[PDB]
Amino acid sequence: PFLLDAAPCEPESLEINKYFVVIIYALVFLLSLLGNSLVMLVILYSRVGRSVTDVYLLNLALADLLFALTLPIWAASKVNGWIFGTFLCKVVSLLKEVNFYSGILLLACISVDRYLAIVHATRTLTQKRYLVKFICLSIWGLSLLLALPVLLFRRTVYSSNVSPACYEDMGNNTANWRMLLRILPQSFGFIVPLLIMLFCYGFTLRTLFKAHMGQKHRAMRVIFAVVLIFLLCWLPYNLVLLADTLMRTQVIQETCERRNHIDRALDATEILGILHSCLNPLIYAFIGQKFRHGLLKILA
Amino acid sequence: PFLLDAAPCEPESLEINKYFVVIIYALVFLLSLLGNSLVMLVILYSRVGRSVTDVYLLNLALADLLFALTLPIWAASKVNGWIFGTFLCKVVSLLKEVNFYSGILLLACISVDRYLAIVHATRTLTQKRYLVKFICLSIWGLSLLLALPVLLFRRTVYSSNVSPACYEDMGNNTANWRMLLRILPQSFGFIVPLLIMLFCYGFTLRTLFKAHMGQKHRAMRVIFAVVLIFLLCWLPYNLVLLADTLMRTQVIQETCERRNHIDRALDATEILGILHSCLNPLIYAFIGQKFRHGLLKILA
Amino acid sequence: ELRCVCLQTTQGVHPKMISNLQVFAIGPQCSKVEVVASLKNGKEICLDPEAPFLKKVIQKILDGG
Amino acid sequence: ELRCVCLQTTQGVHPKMISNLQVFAIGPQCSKVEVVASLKNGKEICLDPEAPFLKKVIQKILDGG
Amino acid sequence: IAQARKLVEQLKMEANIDRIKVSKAAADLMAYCEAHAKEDPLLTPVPASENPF
Amino acid sequence: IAQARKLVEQLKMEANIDRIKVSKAAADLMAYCEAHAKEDPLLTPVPASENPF
Amino acid sequence: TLSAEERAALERSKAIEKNLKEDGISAAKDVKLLLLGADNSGKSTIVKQMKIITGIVETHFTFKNLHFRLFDVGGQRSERKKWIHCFEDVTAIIFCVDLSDYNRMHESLMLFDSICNNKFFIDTSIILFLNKKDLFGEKIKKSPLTICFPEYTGPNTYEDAAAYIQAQFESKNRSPNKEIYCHMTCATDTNNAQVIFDAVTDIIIANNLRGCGLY
Amino acid sequence: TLSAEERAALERSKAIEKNLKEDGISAAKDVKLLLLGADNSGKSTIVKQMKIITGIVETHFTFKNLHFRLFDVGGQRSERKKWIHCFEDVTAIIFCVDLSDYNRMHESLMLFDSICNNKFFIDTSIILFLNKKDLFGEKIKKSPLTICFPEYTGPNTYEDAAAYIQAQFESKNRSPNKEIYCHMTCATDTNNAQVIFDAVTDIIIANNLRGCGLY
Amino acid sequence: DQLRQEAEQLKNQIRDARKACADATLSQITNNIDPVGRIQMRTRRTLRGHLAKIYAMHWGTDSRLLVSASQDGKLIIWDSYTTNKVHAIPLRSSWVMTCAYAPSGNYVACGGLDNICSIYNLKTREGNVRVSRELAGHTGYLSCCRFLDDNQIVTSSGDTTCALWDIETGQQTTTFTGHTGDVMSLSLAPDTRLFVSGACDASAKLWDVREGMCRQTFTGHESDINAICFFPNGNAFATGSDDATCRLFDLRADQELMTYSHDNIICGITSVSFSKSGRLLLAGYDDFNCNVWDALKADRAGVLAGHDNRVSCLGVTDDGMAVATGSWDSFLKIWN
Amino acid sequence: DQLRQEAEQLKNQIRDARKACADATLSQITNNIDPVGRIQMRTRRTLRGHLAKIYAMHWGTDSRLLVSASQDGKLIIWDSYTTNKVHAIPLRSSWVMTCAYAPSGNYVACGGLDNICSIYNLKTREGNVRVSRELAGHTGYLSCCRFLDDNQIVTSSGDTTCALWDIETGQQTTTFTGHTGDVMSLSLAPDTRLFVSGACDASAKLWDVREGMCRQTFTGHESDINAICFFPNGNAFATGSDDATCRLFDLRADQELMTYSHDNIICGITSVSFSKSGRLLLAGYDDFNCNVWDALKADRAGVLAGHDNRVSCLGVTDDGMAVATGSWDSFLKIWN
Repeated sequence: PFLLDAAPCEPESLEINKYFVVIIYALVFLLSLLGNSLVMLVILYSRVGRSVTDVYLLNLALADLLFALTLPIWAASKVNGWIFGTFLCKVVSLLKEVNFYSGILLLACISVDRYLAIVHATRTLTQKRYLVKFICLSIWGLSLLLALPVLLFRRTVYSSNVSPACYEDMGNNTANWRMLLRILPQSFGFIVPLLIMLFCYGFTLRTLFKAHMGQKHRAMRVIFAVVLIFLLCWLPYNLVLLADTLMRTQVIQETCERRNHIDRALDATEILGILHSCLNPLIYAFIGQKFRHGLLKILA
Repeated sequence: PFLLDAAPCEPESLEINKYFVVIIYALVFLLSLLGNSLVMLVILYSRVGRSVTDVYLLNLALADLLFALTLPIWAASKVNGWIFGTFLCKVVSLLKEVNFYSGILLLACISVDRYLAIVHATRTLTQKRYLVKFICLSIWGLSLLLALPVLLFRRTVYSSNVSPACYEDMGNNTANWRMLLRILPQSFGFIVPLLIMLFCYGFTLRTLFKAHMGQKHRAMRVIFAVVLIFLLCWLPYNLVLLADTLMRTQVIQETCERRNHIDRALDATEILGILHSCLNPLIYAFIGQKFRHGLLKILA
Repeated sequence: ELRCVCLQTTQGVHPKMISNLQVFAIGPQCSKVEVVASLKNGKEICLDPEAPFLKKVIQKILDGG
Repeated sequence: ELRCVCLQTTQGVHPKMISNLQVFAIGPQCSKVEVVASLKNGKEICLDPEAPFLKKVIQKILDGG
Repeated sequence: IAQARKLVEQLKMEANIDRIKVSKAAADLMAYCEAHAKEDPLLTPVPASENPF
Repeated sequence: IAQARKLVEQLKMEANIDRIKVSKAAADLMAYCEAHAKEDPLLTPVPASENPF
Repeated sequence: TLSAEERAALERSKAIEKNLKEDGISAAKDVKLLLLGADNSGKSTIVKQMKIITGIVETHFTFKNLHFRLFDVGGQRSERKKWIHCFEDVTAIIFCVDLSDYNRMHESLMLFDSICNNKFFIDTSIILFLNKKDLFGEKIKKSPLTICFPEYTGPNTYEDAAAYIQAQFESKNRSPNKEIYCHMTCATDTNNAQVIFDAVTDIIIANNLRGCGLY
Repeated sequence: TLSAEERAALERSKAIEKNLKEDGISAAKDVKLLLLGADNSGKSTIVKQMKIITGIVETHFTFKNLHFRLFDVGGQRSERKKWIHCFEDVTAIIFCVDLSDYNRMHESLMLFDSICNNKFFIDTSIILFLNKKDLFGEKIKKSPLTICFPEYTGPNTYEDAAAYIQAQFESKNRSPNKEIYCHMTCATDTNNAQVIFDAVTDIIIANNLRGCGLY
Repeated sequence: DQLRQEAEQLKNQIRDARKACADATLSQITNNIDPVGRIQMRTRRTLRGHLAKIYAMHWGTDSRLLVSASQDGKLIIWDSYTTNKVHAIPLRSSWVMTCAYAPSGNYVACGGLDNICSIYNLKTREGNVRVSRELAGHTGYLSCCRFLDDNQIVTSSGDTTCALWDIETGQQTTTFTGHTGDVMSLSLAPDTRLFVSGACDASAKLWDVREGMCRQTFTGHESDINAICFFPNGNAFATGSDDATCRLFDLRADQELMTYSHDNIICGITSVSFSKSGRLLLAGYDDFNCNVWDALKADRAGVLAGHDNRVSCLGVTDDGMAVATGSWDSFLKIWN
Repeated sequence: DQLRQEAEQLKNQIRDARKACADATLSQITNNIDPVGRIQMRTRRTLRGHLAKIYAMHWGTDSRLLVSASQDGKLIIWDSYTTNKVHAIPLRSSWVMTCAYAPSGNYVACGGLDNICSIYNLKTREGNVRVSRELAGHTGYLSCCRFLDDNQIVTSSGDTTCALWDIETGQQTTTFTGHTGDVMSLSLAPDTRLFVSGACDASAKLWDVREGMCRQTFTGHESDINAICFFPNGNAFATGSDDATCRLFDLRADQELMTYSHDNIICGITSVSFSKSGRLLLAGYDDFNCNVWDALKADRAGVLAGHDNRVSCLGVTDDGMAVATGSWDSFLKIWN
């Protein structure tokens, strides 16, 4: 009859995706741990040539290392749900979100440092890039401030259709509050850093195209690679999140097929974004001759 | 707290038992089909020596063959539940129950025939064993009569904890009506036939111990084997059924562990009883020289 | 992500066909109460929480005898 | 074999801890109505169908706003 | 001596028989089975309308 | 001709030196480092209560 | 059965069939036994309750609510192969042997060997009667049991000699599903009917056991 | 810092540190360049805006809000290996070559070869100045460019001869991360300061690129 | 001793003369006659009511009435069309081996191991069947009674002799001797003036009813002859023996014409009968099935089968419309 | 030409006489003295405030006040106990290569590539530090200024000569010649009557301050000598060269006693200093770390390390309580 129009939309999940997700998460854990540990070792073994970039890379590697350290519990939760308790849900979510925000903001600050060092090299503004310590401390504090909502408003949620989750419980109107809270990661995590990076790197490229240095081309390639990597890693997740927000807000018509598609896309894009902890050491640090030479020396 | 005393008893099932059950059911299907077809072929190929025992074995083999033919759908239902519809549930249950009752009653009638042929061999009562046709027809009619409740009061039942079933829907008080209906299989299916068989075979053995025939011992062994096979096949299922009835009637205290144990025992004893369609041709027919000689001749 | 279980709702169903009524209260999953009716046919429907029909249905089901 | 889902029953539970109420009506499964309450803790309880508590709980849950 | 006396007497009569070649006898038996062949309801099936059985 | 004249003169003075066997010189340097050995805060660590640094 | 006359003809046929079935019922309470043996061996004087009735001779004595019909085939003096198949359905074979006749003993053995291994009597049990114990007991003392059986080696006592004769007769069985019920009889024995009755009842059980499928 | 006198001593130290840091800030807006080259090669008359100030000679002309400090090391007449490491942190090296001197050309090449491949100056870019185009242009016609460079084979034109001299100087680079910015100058050239300014800005970008990790 | 030599030379003269008449075998002359194909015959009637083995059966002259004797001691007369029982005659002795039907339908002679040929009258004024005459004088079991007229019957016994009787007086008018074994069968010629008897000495010999003279003797079988029947023209006859072979002998040639042996046949023939045309030779065997032999080519033209036990008697109607078979399973079946 | 032969034979006489005095090496006589173990020295203070490479440093006579010159053009006087800056003297020329401290604490002479030895007065009545006298007369870069008194200073330059000055008048009282290369270092003997200067000709020669006479010359190094310092008793001295080797020469024996070369050392020595006892020979190297040598057994008795760039100056207090090191990373570190 016509009652088929009104029917529950059964949530769908598969075990093959579970197995694949576990494999990917474990591989990422191992790779990120290795890379971050190597970077920290190289930077800290010798105090000679401790420059601003070294400090920024140190903080970034620390953040990525903590993110990787938190990953495995997230993988187990994706496997069978949150059986580990409320306290661990709170702590792990706090640590993960803090490190994610810190990594993004440190990437933006690195872009700013490069802009100041190249475009304003001959000016007096480049003397303001010796404040790495205070800037990084402020970035960490701001990341901590922006992740309080996760610690305060998260707990274990037990449903019938689906396994338990480390979700948010803000009250009766939890859905809309969660939607609003989602604005912070998409503003202080995607848009602001992306705009800053684009501005700084574009002016940097404009200066570098006008110069006669032999090694300009490789710098251009590296900057383009960094921007493209950031986009590939983060843009899909935010686009899917925006689509979900619109679908909940009825701007886009809601249907079960769209729900399943968006859930799968969220999982895939979270997996894709998680790759930022493994590629940052290669893109930002290991592509420099100084780091490679230091590593080879340390292996002695 | 103390609320743990009041908690739902989660029904439990395992896929290993599913796989084992399917294998057993298929093997039994094949064996029963083969044996019954061979018996029917041997009996019907030659009309020479068409005796009473031949007629009884013919009807018995027909019943067992129909039971085996119905088995596979029952196995699939045990696998994933009744997805085949209400009509098939009704028809298959009717056929299965009819054939089960007919097999039991034919075993009892065979015992009666042997008692009449041996103990009352020299008397005038043995001339009443030439009524095989009417007796078998009455047995089939009675089996049909006793299985009407299954056809009338069965349908598909959809639950939440468990998959669909080909259960009974007699109304609001369905449980107690089902309990009462269970009396028929345990009275006209176990007790009455068992008592008749024991009486007849005991007096037969008493006569055979007093005689000087050389082949008395093998007859004693065959009779004991028949009785033991019947007991092993049917007694456990009825004992488990009686235990379930008592547990529902609160004579035995009810607990989740007992429920799970009884469900597993029901499954196992149904499997064990289903073996009567494969062993009857060996016990009753193939152990006779005449049948083996006829089979060897037919293979020509 | 947790989501509501009932996208569209129905107000008309014969009580005699109802076997289960599952009520989800307001919480993280959804912002509105939602009642799911599982019928003897094996299908599922989403009833209107605010309709008069639900209350009468529940009262009847709890007073079978 | 189908069996009842609630062997023993409880009459006292704080409404604020209740997340789901599943009502099984009289049928082949059981001869008595049975209401199962799933709490936020992740546990399950079997309430008394005939107690006054159930009706008030249901009315409250359907009138959250 | 008085038992086999009649035996040779019987053989004396059995030897004086006007015999006929089997070639002629075979043809004579063939002619009869061919002549009275249309009146055999067994060699050739009778029509169902003329079958008392 | 006027540059290396002073060179040989310097070598004349450098050759007339009352030299001493290295065996005696080695012992003399050994005695000094052993005599003034209790007053070396570097060879033997100074107590923490008498350490200005 | 359309015409009025043909309706009564069908009624006549059905009335005939009722008596045919009724006579068959009355013909199932009788036991058909076959009498065999050499001449002057007591084959006509087994049971003193004779109630007899050249060719075939019948005897229809009854015992324990059971009718025993004894058919004596002696006197035919023809080839047995042509009419012995008429008695293919007899319940048992009664064989009479005279122990005092040392010359007909070999003749009796030939009769037993032929009958026991006959194709029609391959499953009919044999009730063998050894007659005249007293005459044999007196005869052996005067003449030892060696002129008739040169292969005898055991003691010349009555127990071993009589058992030796019994062993020879059962050595000709050579078949399964057949049992030979022996018994030693004398002239002044009245319980010959009892011996036949228990053997016949024992034979019926064996045939019933095979039919029931127990064996 | 417990006693009253020691509290003021700590205040004196902190006041000294403020001026030390302040002077360092004012010492970051200046570019430190090194002047090298043979005698009479124009190494003292590159820019007509001199504003100078035996030993070390400084020149502190400014251009485009940037302070350029030129250090002339000529006149020391000592071993360069002992004091050339003081200028290890100079931004660039300014080398002056006189094209009209065919006898000091080989002497200039030895100076360029030693300075370019020095261990302290392995990464300092060199701004090479080729002076007196007009004098070289008139000199080549009178005497071809073969007495100084016997290996020359190309045309005796000014363009090929001047470029041939430039190739020899850059053939001594033999190192990466170092760029030689050449320019042809004459006596009546006023834009020498502009040429130095763009080269210094170009050198800073290369060092900044390496520091930022882009290259 | 001298007469023994005379006996031997007479046999040699017969054998040489018999062999000289043979020019071509029967199967060699009719090699151009087309085969009769497959004679598929279907059971039309099943006559039940006997409760013992059936040993004999004879057809009525009108091809509608049958008679059958059994070990149960009952003599039943069947209506072969509607399967009705016309008469049921209880015998004195249950051991009946042969049973005949009169050519006029008035009487029925039916006897056996009792050495007596009992003759029953059917058309009596009292409405019942009575024993008109009991013929005695045979010292052996009786077989193959055959009516000549209403007052003349030929019988065969195990005394190695056959007899010609007079029913009115009851005395043995003629006795035919010459066999050296039990005589198992006889058949009357269509011209009712000659008959042939098959005995256990593996020889069948032609006898004259008027003179009582053994006109000719026929040999060739390896075992005892069990059945015999004339060719429809009364110039040849076919025999069935325990040798599992059937043979066709010619009265004029005094020599067998052809044999009807098949390699798959083991058991001997019980009954022999001919069709109305003289082309299909039906024979009953001990392996529970009857075979139809093309009497001119010795080819098996179909098999009747159907019976559960040994087929003991065969019968073909006078008009040739049907074939009746009886067996030890107490059933008569009518084929067409 | 004749004098050249005279020069050669004089060298042969010196070499033969020098070799005849050698009976046993220093490392062969003190082979029974127990080793000093491991001298683990920990950084107690870190003096920061310089914004350029540190090229020189001198200890105050009271072992509490320091002085350090850098490329930034600043002259800082440190309180070595509380790490306070007592004075900050801005120099005229930023190219300073040496910098000395007066034995009385009243003056400070500190000069470099400007060919001028500038002397500053600390105890002035106006409260500031003024340039008391600027000594001129050297045509090469200046190195290793050393105060004799408050009115007498010895200086070394790249003119292959050293000079003795009078601060009051400002005239060069005595000039010491004889070197054939830039003179890189000098050290004053404890008895303030003799001094030794190490030059770039791989030779260090002992000079008399009163007579201006080269009393003796010492050879053996393969490269230029970079640093020099007396044994505490003023009877021996140790040199550091670019040859990555340190050597100990005896004034009385005129022959080197032992060498302080290690196979793992590649870069040359920058500074040389002795302990108060004359047992630990501290030397600064170009590979950013200082090594402590047991001056009697040539055994590495620990390594200071810690610095990030080349260690350019060493200093041991008069009481021997601490060791100060300066490097090109603009940091002074005090060890104990």
